[PDB]
Amino acid sequence: TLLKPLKKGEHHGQKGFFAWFNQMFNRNAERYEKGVAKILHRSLRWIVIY
Amino acid sequence: MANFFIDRPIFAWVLAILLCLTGTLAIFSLPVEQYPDLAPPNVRVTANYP
Amino acid sequence: AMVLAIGLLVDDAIVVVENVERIMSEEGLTPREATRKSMGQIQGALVGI
Amino acid sequence: IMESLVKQLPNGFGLEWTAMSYQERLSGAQAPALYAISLLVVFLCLAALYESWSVPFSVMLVVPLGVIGALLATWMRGLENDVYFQVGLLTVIGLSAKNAILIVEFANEMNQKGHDLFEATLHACRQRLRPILMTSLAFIFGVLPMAT
Repeated sequence: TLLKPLKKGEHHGQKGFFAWFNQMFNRNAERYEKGVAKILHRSLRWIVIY
Repeated sequence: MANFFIDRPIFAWVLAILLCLTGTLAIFSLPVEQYPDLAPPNVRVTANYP
Repeated sequence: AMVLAIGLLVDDAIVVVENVERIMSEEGLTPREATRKSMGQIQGALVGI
Repeated sequence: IMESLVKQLPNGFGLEWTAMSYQERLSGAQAPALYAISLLVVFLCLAALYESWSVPFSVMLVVPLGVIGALLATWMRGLENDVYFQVGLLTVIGLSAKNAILIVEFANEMNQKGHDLFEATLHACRQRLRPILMTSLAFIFGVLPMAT
């Protein structure tokens, strides 16, 4: 009920702070996804770290 | 509920293990006696008239 | 315990609201349909947590 | 040490701790038991939830990841392991368990549908990153005034 329909017209916030925050979060999420993929390379390293 | 646990043996095993653990913990803390408080309480009123 | 449990209790609400938001932002569903879909998705996860 | 001292005394004199010392002597040794029983209960609940004896081991391995941080924060500020600390540790264990639960349950469902293991876990992490960071930051700033 409270949630309005998606602000498709607004789309990206394009605020002084929010657009930059979204871009930062997206690129950091890509970096995180790459970092998780490194478990395929050598899981022994992080086992020893654990 | 029978058909539910037929496909989920792990759930039933967890429930059984939990019951066993609770019972085992209870046994080591349960008081032991011949009878419960079966004896009716007695109250004695004593007065002396020399 | 009240203060310490503030984050714990907002966890479930955040999960549900964020799931609805991402569902409607990606699938483009109506808010009611999006809420229904999100509840179907994460009904058991909240119970487990 | 005081018991050693009173032992050094001549015979016939003994000590009996009273009030706060008496109660402190009574308690304080129930911690490790609590932790062990709580961890066992959590493992059993996870086994019930995921219908496996393996997935809980995946979840239960993140308890140390929160315990180490809580211990490091406590020691760094020079605090002490006390009742408040213990309850904190239990809260940290619970939150770490929840954070693990989100990812592992989503990945388990994804691979159950038929997806590749790496693909399933990567997709689950990508989706659940925002809820995890959001909830965790909300909690951290929630207890931030307490720490300061």
